[PDB]
Amino acid sequence: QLWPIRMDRLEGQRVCTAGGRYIVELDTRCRFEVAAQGNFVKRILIVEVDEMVQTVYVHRIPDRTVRGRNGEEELITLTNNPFVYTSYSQMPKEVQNDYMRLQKMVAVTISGRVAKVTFRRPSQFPDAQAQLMENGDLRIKLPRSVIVRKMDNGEIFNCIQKQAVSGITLTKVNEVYKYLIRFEQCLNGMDRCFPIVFSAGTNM
Amino acid sequence: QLWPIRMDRLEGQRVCTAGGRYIVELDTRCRFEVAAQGNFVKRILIVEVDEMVQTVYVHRIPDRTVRGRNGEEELITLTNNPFVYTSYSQMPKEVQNDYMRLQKMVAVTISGRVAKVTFRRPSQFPDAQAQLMENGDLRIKLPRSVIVRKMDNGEIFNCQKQAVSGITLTKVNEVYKYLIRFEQCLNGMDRCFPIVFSAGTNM
Ligand SMILES: [Mg+2]
Ligand SMILES: [Mg+2]
Ligand SMILES: [Mg+2]
Repeated sequence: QLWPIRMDRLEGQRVCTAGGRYIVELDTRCRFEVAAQGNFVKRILIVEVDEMVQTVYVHRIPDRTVRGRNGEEELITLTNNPFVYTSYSQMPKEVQNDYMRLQKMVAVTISGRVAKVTFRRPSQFPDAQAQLMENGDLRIKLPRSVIVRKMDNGEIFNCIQKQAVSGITLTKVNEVYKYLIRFEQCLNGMDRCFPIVFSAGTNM
Repeated sequence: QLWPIRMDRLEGQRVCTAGGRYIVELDTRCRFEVAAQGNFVKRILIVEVDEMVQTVYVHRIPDRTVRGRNGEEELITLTNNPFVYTSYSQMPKEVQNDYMRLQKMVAVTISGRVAKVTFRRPSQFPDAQAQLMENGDLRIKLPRSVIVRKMDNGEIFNCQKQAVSGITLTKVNEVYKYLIRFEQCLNGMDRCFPIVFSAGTNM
């Protein structure tokens, strides 16, 4: 789902690219300080979620007023007259593009770095730990190598971009992936936890 | 539920009392070598479960031929003509009594010693580990003391015996709820235990 943006367990998280700065301020608020041509900030997107309703604040900054900032630097001061959007289609396409860049950075890149469930010594690999990331990706930490299963396209490759391999181990990744997805979706039936580290089976 | 007897994760568990020897041979088979007057074995119950069907074999051993054996000793050889029961009501009351003694020993005493879910550093006690036992009992291992919540009567006590409460009694029930909801939630697992875990934000 593209709306609202999911920021659960993603607080404190930042990313800096050539396109600007992406900051998840709270589990209910993230930010996109868009860097423009000439490295000045002309637009700041604020995305805030109250339970199930989401508000997107689009601040417009006059040119040559504020420069694109690096990661741990202070948040740029916001304007007092931002455009306000309460639903996706209300946003114009030119603003919608900047919104896509932010939610992608949060749901794909950032969520891919954050471990949600980690399983130590599965019966599938009693010699390592299997990590299911926030974006659904599976990461199996081996000595000096990582077996990666991408949630988006189902691809499988071993790493040090990297690649690749397959054969016998590729069959092995799917049950632990299924186990953990089964563990997560089942643990998604938890009452209104994550992140979790566990061991199961033997011995033990 | 008294039938069938639940023996999951209880293989290997044995108990020796004055009433006889109680042995869980497999997760689908348990055993009660009943001690008789004169410390001889006159009756052996075998309880076996195939998925959901349970068969109870009641062996009758002639008096004064075989003595009650101690723990980890060889299983007494069975007879070739045991009474066979496929349901609870089929059993006569004297066999039913011996059956109750076995299922109690397995579901209460033995199950109370086996940890099923253990949670390290819950937010309610980030300094200990909480264990949910097979019989539903909660055991919280503290430094030099154990907080016990009995599943049957809801009683709460520390550690001889001895009992406490007041402040701290409030702390035990949510973790119990947390773990029971964790257990019952993990009961929706596909066709795991036992499990040790840490959760949240101390890690
Ligand atoms: Mg370990
Ligand atoms: Mg620890
Ligand atoms: Mg501990």
